Amino acid sequence: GSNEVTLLDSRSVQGELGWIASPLEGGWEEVSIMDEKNTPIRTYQVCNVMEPSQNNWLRTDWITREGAQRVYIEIKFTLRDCNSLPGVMGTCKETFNLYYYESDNDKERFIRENQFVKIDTIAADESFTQVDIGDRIMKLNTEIRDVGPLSKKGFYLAFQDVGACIALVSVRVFYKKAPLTVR
Repeated sequence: GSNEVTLLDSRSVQGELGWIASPLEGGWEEVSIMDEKNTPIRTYQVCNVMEPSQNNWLRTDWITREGAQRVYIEIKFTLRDCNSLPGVMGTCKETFNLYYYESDNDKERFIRENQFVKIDTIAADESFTQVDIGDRIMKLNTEIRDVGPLSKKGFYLAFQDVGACIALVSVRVFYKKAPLTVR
């Protein structure tokens, strides 16, 4: 810990996180690809633009909130630019939906509480970096988001894909101190 340390990374863990979500089949899939490192890492890719309406429900575990009203999280994903696709079809979504899940340690499971809530829309660009890789991910997309509704607790990421081609590159969480010491 020279300066700051990360909460948890999908690559840092490598092993399963406790996934328990996915469509019937063809949608989200677990495939290992080559990363900047020699050793391969477990990733996920979901590409299906043959019918807009699919509501791919994906859950992410291994997360925790901090004191700060909110926390810092960085998700890395790669999607196939339809603009680069010569005659893709014209039925591909160029947007994503991010949701969260919060709850108490042990009180009750109210429909209101359980009722998830979207965070914001994430899409390629914004912070796209060009890396010389031979795996596939030619256009990496990085999105910075935060979450910290329920002060009591509750930390869970949720992904939703609808007729869109996007893959997960990596994910990391980190805490930041917005309120600095001011006397």
